[PDB]
Amino acid sequence: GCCSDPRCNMNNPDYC
Repeated sequence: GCCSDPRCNMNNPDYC
């Protein structure tokens, strides 16, 4: 999953 993107992280904590 996104490991370098906080936007992705914020929206989907299931990814990395």
